[PDB]
Amino acid sequence: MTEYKLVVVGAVGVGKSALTIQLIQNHFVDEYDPTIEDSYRKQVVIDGETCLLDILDTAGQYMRTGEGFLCVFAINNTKSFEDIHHYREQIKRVKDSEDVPMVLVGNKCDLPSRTVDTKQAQDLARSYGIPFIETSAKTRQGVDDAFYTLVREIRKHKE
Amino acid sequence: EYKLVVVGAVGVGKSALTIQLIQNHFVDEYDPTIEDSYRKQVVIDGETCLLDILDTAGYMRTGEGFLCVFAINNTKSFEDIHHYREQIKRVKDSEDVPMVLVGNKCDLPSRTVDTKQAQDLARSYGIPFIETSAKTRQGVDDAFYTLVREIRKHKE
Amino acid sequence: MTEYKLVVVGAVGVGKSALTIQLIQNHFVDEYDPTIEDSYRKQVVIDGETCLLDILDTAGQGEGFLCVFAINNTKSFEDIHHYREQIKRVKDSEDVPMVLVGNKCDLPSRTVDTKQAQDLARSYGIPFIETSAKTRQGVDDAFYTLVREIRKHKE
Amino acid sequence: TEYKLVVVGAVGVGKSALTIQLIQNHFVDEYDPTIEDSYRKQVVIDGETCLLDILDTAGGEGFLCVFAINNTKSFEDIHHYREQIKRVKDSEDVPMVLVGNKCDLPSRTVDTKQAQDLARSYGIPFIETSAKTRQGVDDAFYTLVREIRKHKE
Amino acid sequence: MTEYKLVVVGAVGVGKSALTIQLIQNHFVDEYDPTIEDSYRKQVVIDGETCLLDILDTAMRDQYMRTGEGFLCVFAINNTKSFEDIHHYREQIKRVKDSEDVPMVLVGNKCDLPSRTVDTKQAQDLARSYGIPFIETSAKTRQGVDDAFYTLVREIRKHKE
Amino acid sequence: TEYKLVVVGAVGVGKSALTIQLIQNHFVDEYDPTIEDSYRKQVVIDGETCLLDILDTAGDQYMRTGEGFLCVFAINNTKSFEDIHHYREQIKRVKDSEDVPMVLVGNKCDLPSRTVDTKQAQDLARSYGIPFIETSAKTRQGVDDAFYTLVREIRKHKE
Amino acid sequence: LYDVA
Amino acid sequence: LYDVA
Ligand SMILES: Nc1nc2c(ncn2[C@@H]2O[C@H](COP(=O)(O)OP(=O)(O)O)[C@@H](O)[C@H]2O)c(=O)[nH]1
Ligand SMILES: Nc1nc2c(ncn2[C@@H]2O[C@H](COP(=O)(O)OP(=O)(O)O)[C@@H](O)[C@H]2O)c(=O)[nH]1
Ligand SMILES: Nc1nc2c(ncn2[C@@H]2O[C@H](COP(=O)(O)OP(=O)(O)O)[C@@H](O)[C@H]2O)c(=O)[nH]1
Ligand SMILES: Nc1nc2c(ncn2[C@@H]2O[C@H](COP(=O)(O)OP(=O)(O)O)[C@@H](O)[C@H]2O)c(=O)[nH]1
Ligand SMILES: Nc1nc2c(ncn2[C@@H]2O[C@H](COP(=O)(O)OP(=O)(O)O)[C@@H](O)[C@H]2O)c(=O)[nH]1
Ligand SMILES: Nc1nc2c(ncn2[C@@H]2O[C@H](COP(=O)(O)OP(=O)(O)O)[C@@H](O)[C@H]2O)c(=O)[nH]1
Ligand SMILES: [Mg+2]
Ligand SMILES: [Mg+2]
Ligand SMILES: [Mg+2]
Ligand SMILES: [Mg+2]
Ligand SMILES: [Mg+2]
Ligand SMILES: [Mg+2]
Repeated sequence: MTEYKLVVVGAVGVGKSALTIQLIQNHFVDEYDPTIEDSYRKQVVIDGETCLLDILDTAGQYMRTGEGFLCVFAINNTKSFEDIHHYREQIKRVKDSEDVPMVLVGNKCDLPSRTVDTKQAQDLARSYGIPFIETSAKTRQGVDDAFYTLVREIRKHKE
Repeated sequence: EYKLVVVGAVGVGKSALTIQLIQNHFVDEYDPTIEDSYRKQVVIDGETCLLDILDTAGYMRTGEGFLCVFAINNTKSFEDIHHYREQIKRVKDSEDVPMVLVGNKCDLPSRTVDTKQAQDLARSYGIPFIETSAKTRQGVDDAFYTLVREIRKHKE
Repeated sequence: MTEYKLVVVGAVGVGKSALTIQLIQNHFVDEYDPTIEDSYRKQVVIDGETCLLDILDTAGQGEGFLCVFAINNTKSFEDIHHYREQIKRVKDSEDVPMVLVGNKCDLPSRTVDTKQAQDLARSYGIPFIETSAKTRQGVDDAFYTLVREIRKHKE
Repeated sequence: TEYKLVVVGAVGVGKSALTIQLIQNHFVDEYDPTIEDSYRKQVVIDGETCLLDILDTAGGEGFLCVFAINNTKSFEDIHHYREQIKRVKDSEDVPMVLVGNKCDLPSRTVDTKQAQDLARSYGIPFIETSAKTRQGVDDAFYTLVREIRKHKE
Repeated sequence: MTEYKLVVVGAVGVGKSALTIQLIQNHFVDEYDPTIEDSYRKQVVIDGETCLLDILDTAMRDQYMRTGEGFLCVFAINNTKSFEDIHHYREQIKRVKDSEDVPMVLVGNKCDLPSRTVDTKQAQDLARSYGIPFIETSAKTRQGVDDAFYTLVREIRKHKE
Repeated sequence: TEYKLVVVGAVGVGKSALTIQLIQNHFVDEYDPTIEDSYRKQVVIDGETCLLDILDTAGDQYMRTGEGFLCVFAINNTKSFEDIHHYREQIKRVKDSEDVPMVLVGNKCDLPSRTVDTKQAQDLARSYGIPFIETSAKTRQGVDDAFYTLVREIRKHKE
Repeated sequence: LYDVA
Repeated sequence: LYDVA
């Protein structure tokens, strides 16, 4: 059996669930309650491989066995983008590790209501190496690409 | 003879644009929790027309021209424009409604929302863009005047 | 002011949106929901002129149509006539401007030769380019060449 | 021989973090933004011996109007702060230095451009501090003294 | 350092601020409230030098109209009243400074309009009747906009040495 | 492609100022020599696309996988120049190897207030074959060249 | 620190 | 082995 235990950290109103429930349940969640978090799961033919994404759409207020976290900001925000360090160092603090597999994705890139240029949304991601993508659950853009690229980051870390 | 609406968030200068074009002085502060249906005739653009405006704060059916406005010293407001873009298209159930996105309060040196954002966004509907500041009466009238051109257009 | 209202027709799986959004929003859409369609738009310095492309990325379920097939398909290439005659049927005209383009030519897993992707395009006179939204090949030239076709039909 | 300085700014920028790092020497992990003492310390300021009796306000010779490079609200609150300081002193030339605090963070949006043309829109110096590093922490207050010296002479 | 404290005097409707806010804030002021006047400023790479233009659109005010190191006395080229208020704001400037030799530059603003009556002749013989330079600005164009302010610095520099 | 470098030295030489002028791009007026993060940055190194995950040590996982050490002294010091063996042998002590890629750089050559001539800063470096450069974070002189040249030293050692 | 407003 | 002065 092949599995992965993933987590989805971020602020409220960015799209943490919109990604979890567009990749898994397959439809744009018009709105999902940000004050609940179930440990969603789904099997997908990930990269020439058969893996089981036991995700966790966390909201604070598990995160030890977090194999790959999905630290996510909004491109039509900035408060959510400045919380990266406070969600970054959280993930390092618990795992007490400066090298934990992750991917900072830029969600809701479907809006022309956007401020966070891909520059900031790279130099920061380049400032931990870890990959960057630009999702939008209204479109299913890098939605799956965001989660899939986390798996590789998990595969790497071990070997 | 035009019915205009001024949509926007609190703290952008929604009222400052409606009471400097009409009543002619910088409103030191207007209680946003209120909204009259303000009006004023002006010799608009080689023509004689009546600006029955509306400074909404959350007509919305005969709004011939919506003055969708963000603050260039904000960002939450500039991000809310979709939340306000879709509002106007939602009611009018139309993807083609005359409007003009203006950047209010360009007089302040604490500006972050550059003119680029204040264009490629406005370029993503074609609809014009200007940069007002009721402390100055800059494009204040230009914003309302250019809206009229957009109403005339849509009809013909 | 100068404008053009374009429409992008085709089957699902060719990349109708990948051309609308790589020309306009500038980045390879790794995946776009094939059940949605906005009337996108963008101003560009088209061909020594300042023109506004108010496109439409249709999926079912107009001045110039972007009837498009996939070069690594065959079903999509064989729906042209039905996407063809659809365009003629609505405008009730046999002379409507458009341009048949072959999308996703960046792939080596291809079967639809440039021959077919010409003799067919030569069987309406209308151009033909080969786009691929992963590269931005004829992406713009597909849309740009449509504008000329619109300008023509008028004068 | 001294100087009496003030530190204005919003909540969450690091007003006190500067004010206790340069005086009491350590990154105050978190200082309750609801209190304000009139801190002070003697330092061999710049080829001279002066006493920086400061005051990190939270709601007078040289104010320290401070915004956070990882903020935006605090950055946009500076006129409500740069007029406030002008409003009290009923003067349109009061020595100040706009510094950009907490530049240690990569989660930053306020580019150095903003954090210059704004400072250049009063001439007053600009530095970028981060009380977790003691970068221009002293430089910010040190440079303020230079601004005080000027205005007199 | 290298600073310069400048003042922009003129009538209402010429574009006193339009020159102050096009050179500094870089965009054509469609209309600026003539009832206000701030002490604007800007650093520019003036003339092989690094100088600070703390300007003042007039429409501290003692502190400026007293150390106005160079006054930008400005008329409109599509006017005549403003061009006749020449002798009223230049006697004004030489009254306060109690000096018949104050560095200044008379510019002809808004020369973008075809509706112009004040030929360059008037807009020279007069400027020739104080020696002080003349240029022809238009803020919608950024013509001699900076040229007017830059040439004033030359007049400040000279007056000293 | 990626390298995990280290920067050893004394207090007051410039250890971080090099790490935070090559990476974050500005002269750090003062960086506390009492804190050490594992900084990083991707650059177009030498016709190549490589990741400099550096570490500004100030006396695990790194001080072992230290692929290349930036043993650095100050040209306006003297004790720091004399400290490099306690830093020279330290690096060889852990790695238990007499051949570890390193580059002795001379920092803060911007000062005319200098005593340690280039001779010293060569015959010493010639007593390990490892390259020498002269940096100054107030200028960004050999700042990138010191790090870049270390990469050549890593590439060599393996092959 | 839950709230609705 | 640290302190200040
Ligand atoms: N109803 C509503 N939806 C919003 C609001 N702000 C954002 N959204 C949408 O909610 C969607 C997903 O909600 P989400 O952010 O995942 O919930 P959370 O991540 O737990 O906070 C996003 O795609 C947004 O477009 C709002 O104020 N009201
Ligand atoms: N400087 C300053 N301005 C204030 C203060 N309080 C209110 N204002 C002004 O109040 C206005 C907000 O009201 P207004 O914009 O007219 O209402 P709206 O049209 O509904 O958005 C802003 O333009 C501010 O300039 C204050 O304490 N200081
Ligand atoms: N997640 C996912 N994305 C896909 C798949 N197949 C194609 N895509 C993406 O969808 C894009 C094509 O959009 P397109 O099919 O041309 O739009 P449509 O023809 O109108 O439906 C491609 O560029 C792919 O990136 C798939 O099986 N799974
Ligand atoms: N103890 C603690 N400190 C934090 C936390 N989050 C941020 N900080 C630090 O605490 C500082 C905030 O305090 P400060 O800004 O000086 O208060 P103010 O200047 O009066 O607004 C910031 O510089 C952060 O680096 C936290 O959760 N706990
Ligand atoms: N046609 C027309 N133009 C006007 C009117 N009011 C102002 N203007 C124009 O607005 C500009 C105002 O320039 P401004 O800098 O505000 O004048 P200042 O305050 O004296 O410096 C002038 O160039 C005029 O051409 C008006 O009622 N009609
Ligand atoms: N003016 C002044 N500068 C100092 C002082 N201490 C350190 N510096 C500056 O900071 C640098 C030394 O600290 P630093 O080298 O960054 O610590 P390290 O890199 O961890 O060894 C030198 O380049 C000095 O220019 C001091 O007491 N006064
Ligand atoms: Mg969620
Ligand atoms: Mg209101
Ligand atoms: Mg589609
Ligand atoms: Mg405090
Ligand atoms: Mg004026
Ligand atoms: Mg250090």
